[PDB]
Amino acid sequence: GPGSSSKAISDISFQVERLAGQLSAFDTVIGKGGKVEEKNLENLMEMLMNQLVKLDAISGDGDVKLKKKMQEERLHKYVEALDLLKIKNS
Repeated sequence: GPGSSSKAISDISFQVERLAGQLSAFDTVIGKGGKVEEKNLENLMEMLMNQLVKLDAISGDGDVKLKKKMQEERLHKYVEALDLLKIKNS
């Protein structure tokens, strides 16, 4: 139900910002001339996408979908940034 939905989205948001933290680290490393293992850029890609499917699987109406929305929208932004890091790195 509702509470169960607000909950699922909240857990994901929490994991998503932890994922953004790892992306930010890769971004700075690669941005400063350093190198990052390709498999790590790939492992991060699957984690972001994994959160995205988990999100979509969640159903809800009202604030519950407004939240999930900005969340998968944020995830889209991260996946696309990571696509550019992969190009810039390898």
